Amino acid sequence: RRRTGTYGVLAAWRRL
Amino acid sequence: PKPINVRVTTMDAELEFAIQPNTTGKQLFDQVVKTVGLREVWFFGLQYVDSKGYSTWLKLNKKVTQQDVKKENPLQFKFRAKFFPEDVSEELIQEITQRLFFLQVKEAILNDEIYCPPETAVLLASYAVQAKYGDYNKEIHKPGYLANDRLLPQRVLEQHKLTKEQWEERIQNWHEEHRGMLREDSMMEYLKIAQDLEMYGVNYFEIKNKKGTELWLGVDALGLNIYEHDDKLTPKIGFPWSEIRNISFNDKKFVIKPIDKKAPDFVFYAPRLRINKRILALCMGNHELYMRRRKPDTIEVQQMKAQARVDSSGAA
Repeated sequence: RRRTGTYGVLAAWRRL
Repeated sequence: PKPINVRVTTMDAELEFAIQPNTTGKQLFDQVVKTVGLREVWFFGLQYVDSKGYSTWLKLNKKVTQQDVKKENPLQFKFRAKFFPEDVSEELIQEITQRLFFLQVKEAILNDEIYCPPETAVLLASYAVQAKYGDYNKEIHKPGYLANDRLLPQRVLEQHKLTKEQWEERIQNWHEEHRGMLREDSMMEYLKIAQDLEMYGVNYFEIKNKKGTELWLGVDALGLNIYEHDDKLTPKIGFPWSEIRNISFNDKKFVIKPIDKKAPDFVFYAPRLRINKRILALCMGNHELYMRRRKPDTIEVQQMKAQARVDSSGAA
């Protein structure tokens, strides 16, 4: 029951 | 179960039919995609209006009727480009993709949704005429051939004092110089000029800051930008993917956490929670493709670019 959301832009780089 | 009337429209088509009441958005999508022979599906989506008068994008995971879809007969949908490439030249591989981007972008420029200066608008117009009529022929394209065509943005015709036939002469003069240009080339040249326009490929959201001043949030292929309410061309503050560590929302509050640990978080307010949810989804969808195009082309893509190399060759 959370009316929030978050996305880790920096962290998404699975390029490594 | 009683069937539901759906009507997905392409920029140059109309697809009426019915599906299962408990069908996902991806099933409708995968259907529209195949019926049309589109393979570069990653740039597209199905746009619809809801119960609050908003034009969002159908969620592929959920059922069609569950996500707030304005109830009517038939259920109106629109197959449109949702994501815009960074460079139209090397990213729009097939002809059907290019054609659909061309028509949507041209439609948007003509409707004044994307600003275009007068000279550039005329140059764009001639590429559109070259693409519709083909090579200019003095014998077949007799004066007045462009009188039934909507060529310029309504706002450039108003800001510029020229008769109807004068504007048509300006475009005609440019058309003549495009001789030899194939339809595919003409649409691409159009998109090449259109992609450099300030408002092209930007998703605008009406927001306000902590104080209360009305602003604009723009989401595009490169990141987020905040605009002053009366100026949607020049961002007052920019947020490229490389300068954003985190993006998130809390009810009506959206927060952009910068990479520079010495800079303050940028905070803005959306009219509703659904807006912030859609803002984050788009940002994630754009960042996803931003990452995707920086990783080696899929076997599928490599093959399409190889197929287009052939369809452009004039050798036996």
